[PDB]
Amino acid sequence: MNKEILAVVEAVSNEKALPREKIFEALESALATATKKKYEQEIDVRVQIDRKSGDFDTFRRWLVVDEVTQPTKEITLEAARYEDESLNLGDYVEDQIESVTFDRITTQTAKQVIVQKVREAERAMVVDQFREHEGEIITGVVKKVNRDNISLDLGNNAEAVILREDMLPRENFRPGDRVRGVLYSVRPEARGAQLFVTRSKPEMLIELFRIEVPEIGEEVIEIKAAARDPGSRAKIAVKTNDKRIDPVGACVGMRGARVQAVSTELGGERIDIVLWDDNPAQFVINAMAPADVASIVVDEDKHTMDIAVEAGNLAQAIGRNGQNVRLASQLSGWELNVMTVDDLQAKHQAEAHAAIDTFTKYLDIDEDFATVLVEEGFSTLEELAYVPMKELLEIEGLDEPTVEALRERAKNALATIAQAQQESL
Amino acid sequence: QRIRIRLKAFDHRLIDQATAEIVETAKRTGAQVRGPIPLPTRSERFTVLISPHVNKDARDQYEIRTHLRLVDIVEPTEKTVDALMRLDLAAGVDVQISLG
Amino acid sequence: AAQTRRRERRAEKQAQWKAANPLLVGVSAKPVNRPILSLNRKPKSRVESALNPIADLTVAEYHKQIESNLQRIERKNQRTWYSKP
Amino acid sequence: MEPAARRRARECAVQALYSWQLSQNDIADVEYQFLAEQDVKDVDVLYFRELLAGVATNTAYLDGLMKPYLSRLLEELGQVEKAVLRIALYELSKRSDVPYKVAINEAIELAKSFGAEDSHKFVNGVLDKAAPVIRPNKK
Amino acid sequence: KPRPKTLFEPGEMVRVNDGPFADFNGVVEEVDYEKSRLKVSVSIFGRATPVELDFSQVEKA
RNA sequence: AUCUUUAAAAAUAAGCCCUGAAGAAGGGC
Repeated sequence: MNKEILAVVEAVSNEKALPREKIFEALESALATATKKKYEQEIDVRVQIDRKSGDFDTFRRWLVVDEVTQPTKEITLEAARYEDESLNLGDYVEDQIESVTFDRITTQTAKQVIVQKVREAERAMVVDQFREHEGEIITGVVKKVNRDNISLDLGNNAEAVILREDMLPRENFRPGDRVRGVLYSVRPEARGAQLFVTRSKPEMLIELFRIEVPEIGEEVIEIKAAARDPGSRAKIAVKTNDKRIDPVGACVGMRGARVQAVSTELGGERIDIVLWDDNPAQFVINAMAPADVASIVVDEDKHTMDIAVEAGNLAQAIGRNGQNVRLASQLSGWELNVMTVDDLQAKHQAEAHAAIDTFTKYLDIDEDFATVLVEEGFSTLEELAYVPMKELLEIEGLDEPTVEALRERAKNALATIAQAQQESL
Repeated sequence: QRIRIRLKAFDHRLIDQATAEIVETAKRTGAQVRGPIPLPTRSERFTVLISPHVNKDARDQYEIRTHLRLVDIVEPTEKTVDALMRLDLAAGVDVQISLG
Repeated sequence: AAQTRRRERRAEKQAQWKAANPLLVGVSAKPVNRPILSLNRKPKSRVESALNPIADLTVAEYHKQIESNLQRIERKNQRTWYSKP
Repeated sequence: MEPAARRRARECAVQALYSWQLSQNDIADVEYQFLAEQDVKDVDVLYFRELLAGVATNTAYLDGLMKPYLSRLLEELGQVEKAVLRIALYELSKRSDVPYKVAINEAIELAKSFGAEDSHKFVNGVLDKAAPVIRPNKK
Repeated sequence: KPRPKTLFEPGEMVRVNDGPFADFNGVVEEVDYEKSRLKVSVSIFGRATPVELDFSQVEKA
């Protein structure tokens, strides 16, 4: 019996120019799993299937390693040298298991293991398109609008889809028009092939610059980071390979115009063309535009920075509803804090007396120590008291003894108090 | 048969790039290329003050010159027309096409 | 734009907090920055295998064959064999 | 010293040379397609065919002529200026017949009105350093 | 009145259903009865593209 | 119609109030 499953399964197959060499492995893992349950210890088997005569011969499989972990599984290599010397370490020695029929019932685990393999092969060629066009700009004709998502037609009945948060916030749709997108990061989601097309993710703006600017197709200029707000404002960072080329002047055009055309493609999208620097600090100074940066103290180990702005352009440095500080806190890679020059002055006066008070937690003899703290800081216990050459040759006299006193109290203080409070069990 | 293609532009890199794209497309889709030829750079002007009172700024009134080309093609197939249909032409360039 | 004026109306209630908490200032939280640099560029090899003229016309749609072959077999035994198990 | 039909013939020549530079076909094919579409018929066609054959059959020589300039500039053209510079390097390396400052000047006044954005200070910076080229006499 | 009548694409008003510019439209600004062509202005990419099309290739507004 | 010296900068938009120091967080009309 069945006797028809092979005819109908050579009827389904050869649909992507490979008839038998996926269903070889499907019958391998299909029939190899069936004898796992009837003999209840550890029995791994492999079959050799032939399509011509219909008879199938299964073969006994034993694992060849050096020691016996769980019994009877291991041929224990020196016995594998006797039956066939061509068999080596890594493959299994063939022994015959007596079974020749088409099969007894089950005969059905075959049927939907076939239904499984055609679906994951479908998934494989859907992934093959997901390699061929990620990421391109392609566009399609609207078919259906199911009140949260929408349906496209990209040509040859290639149906796509667009989410809610994946749009510009106020879009209108008519069944028939075409919208462009980059595509995307793959979910299946169910058994099928769906394609979420984006217009609010940054890669839409980026690939619009790629078609718009031809120097990206010439590798003259080089774009680094992109921060957006899908209907209000964007900041995108460019550099150039040759120092004579101006990437900003290449990205604006005449008269507007590239940021004007890509802007009118995405509504009221403001585009800030900004230069990328190798310096982490100066790229933020470029990125706060159109602010006038007074001074920035860059704080390491947390990716944080502090920004002060003089006068008048405070709400333009932060932006309306924090948009300049948010998009600027999205472009670079370091967290930003925008304050005044007087809040920066009170910040330094706060951190100085704060370091003084956290050093009043230590032993803290008379006021000359705090004078050293105001003059030469070196806060947070001198960064484990490791500074070179008498704090780079400061003069109060006191060459050897007093610096050994402050390094002795420093190392003993951080040792005792840091092991007392900072070190956990 | 023609399609005839005439293109207008403000920047020369986009129209040289774009005509290279169209000629490369017509060469790949199995058809023959007629042209392309250039035409003289027609100058124009249009006074745009984005600001108040008339000429206290002493700067230019946003003048520009205009480049334009033309290219033809004879005996195409359906692969050519859905090929040029699927092709996403860049913005800022005007396409004055024909067909017949 | 217009509204959010009411927190600038409350700048004195901010000033007593800056008098009480001087080491804290205005802050801005910080999301998904790490893959927006790598997905900003191929730089060019994606529109070299995609190559804006030539490789949407040459390589247009390739799982469109497999999806028509997929459902039509479990459809095909029922529509073909007949309703008359 | 020449009729104006030669001055119109170079104006047709940049258009016929642009078509071979872009279409990448055979030269006899592209002039065989070119000669039936222009309707300003004051063209000295012997110099026209002589120049199209001249830049047609040539070579590793003319990029040797512009090679001391593309050692100074990045190797990026400038397509109408590629046409005007290649025809200028052919007529400055073939034409002992016609004079030498005419075909520079009407092709730089032609190249300013027909080429890219500025395109005349560029070529005026080219052909002065291209005057000490292999032709030694400055006749 | 759920208010739809489309049958309509970004041009104003026709229906093209052949060749490249199918499911698009425009106006025949210059009618050629002798040549049997209709110069229809397709609004692709936010831009008019006046293309000459046949009577059977379009549907008249 | 026989010399004119190495290519050009853009946003003018998001309604009204309460809690909160918030341009962190949420509510109302």
